[PDB]
Amino acid sequence: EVAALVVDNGSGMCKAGFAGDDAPRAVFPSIVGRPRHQGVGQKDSYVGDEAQSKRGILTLKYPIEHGIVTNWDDMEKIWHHTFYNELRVAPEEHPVLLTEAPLNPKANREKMTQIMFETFNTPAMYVAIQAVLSLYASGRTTGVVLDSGDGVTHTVPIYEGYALPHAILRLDLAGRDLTDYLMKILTERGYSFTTTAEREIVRDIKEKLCYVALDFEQEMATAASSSSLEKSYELPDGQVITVGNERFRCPEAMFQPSFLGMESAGIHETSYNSIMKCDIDIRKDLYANTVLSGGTTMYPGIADRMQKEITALAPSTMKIKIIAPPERKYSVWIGGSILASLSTFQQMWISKQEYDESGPSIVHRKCF
Amino acid sequence: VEHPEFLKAGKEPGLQIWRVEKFDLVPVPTNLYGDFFTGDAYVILKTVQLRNGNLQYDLHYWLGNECSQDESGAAAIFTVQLDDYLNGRAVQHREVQGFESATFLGYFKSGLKYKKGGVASGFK
Ligand SMILES: Nc1ncnc2c1ncn2[C@@H]1O[C@H](COP(=O)(O)OP(=O)(O)OP(=O)(O)O)[C@@H](O)[C@H]1O
Ligand SMILES: [Ca+2]
Ligand SMILES: [Mg+2]
Repeated sequence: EVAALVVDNGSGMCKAGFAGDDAPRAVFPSIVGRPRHQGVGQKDSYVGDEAQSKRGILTLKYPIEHGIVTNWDDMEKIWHHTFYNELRVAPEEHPVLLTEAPLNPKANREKMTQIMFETFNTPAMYVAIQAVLSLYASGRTTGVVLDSGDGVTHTVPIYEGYALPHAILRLDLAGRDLTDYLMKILTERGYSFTTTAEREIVRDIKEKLCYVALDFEQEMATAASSSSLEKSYELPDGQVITVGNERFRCPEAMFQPSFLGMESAGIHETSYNSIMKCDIDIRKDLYANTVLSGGTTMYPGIADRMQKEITALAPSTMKIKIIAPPERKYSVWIGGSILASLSTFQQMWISKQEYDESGPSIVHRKCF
Repeated sequence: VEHPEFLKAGKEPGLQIWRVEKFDLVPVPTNLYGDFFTGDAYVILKTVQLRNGNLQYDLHYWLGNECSQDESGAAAIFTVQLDDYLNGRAVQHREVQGFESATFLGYFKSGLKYKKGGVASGFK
């Protein structure tokens, strides 16, 4: 009958679509662009791809930082655009499932709820934790999800369907940081990538040529002795550059945050640390179900490296299993699509009547 | 949850098996218990009577080697929902084809069987 919408608001990319579809229909930058100056660039503002393209006359703003909404005026713009321009629906006709970052502030959960009902007049809505949706998408109720996107990286242990908040940890290093780092080390070869179009080239190099070394220091030596690891990348004009040990040095930063000057533990240690904060009786299950999600976990070789690193930290008895689905850039969204599609989800939604009865605080009792 | 099948779940000692069919929990005919389609996902509830009077619960979601993402995802979620419905008294078990626990295999006195096929995914 009635079709639910699923929206995953990332710090970098928004994924939106219809519950029941196996993939989001709209994937676009989480940006709002407003007139750069105040003179004569037609509308009042732009969102997504159009904003990024018209950046020459706009000043771009990112409403979501570290997965948390920091500008509600701009977030509304993004949601308005999602409904009317990207999905082409009348929001008042569809239940809406929205995702949130682990440990999303209580006040933000209420605000998201208020906006949906009061601004967009949704007949029903729900807020789900991103990590949990990714676990469900992998067909599990227990595991530790390592979600790394554009904002920050989170390790979220989940037991029998529910996250364990006390054990959620984080590494404040993610996709943008790695693009920035690649931009930098590439200059050490004699390349300058400072403009937006240039940062886009770097991001593409990161996404297409980078990989995680099983043994870094050995990968480094391999490179210092041979041109075996070197690739060549053809720039948009025709200019060709050669990418060398930057291919594995860039993602290495995830394991060695000191590369970016951080004194934080790498993702393997953060995962192990989260598991160790959980009841000893469920740790075996967590070690055997470490699930990777998010665009920044897409580097080839990352699962083999995570298996090797976590195996070195955990007792030799523990069976270590890293689950890295090919579709993990959309795992959160897919999980949402499945959840909102279930016949048993009807009573889970916060309805218009419920919102009208308790107000935004209803979210703390319906979505936990 | 007001699902008819949830109302039937865990009322008395025994074994109950449902199959995920296009985002819904559909009961499996008792005559077919133990015959698992490898292209499907199932939810199994084993209710054991306790001396105190209340029932013991073990929920197993079985995943066929060829079941689609929506089927295995739904099976996992229905399992959490049934546990919740049963006041969190169920121990949940993920059972993958070819790697099922001894406890689970033991539910089928005759020995469980795998058969290729099943229902199509509920996506797109
Ligand atoms: N193949 C790839 N290899 C490496 N990085 C990739 C790849 N594909 C996408 N990315 C990176 O993933 C990031 C975007 O990921 P994602 O969509 O998961 O984040 P987000 O939802 O917007 O962020 P967050 O969850 O922090 O809010 C960008 O930094 C992008 O460059
Ligand atoms: Ca099937
Ligand atoms: Mg994300």
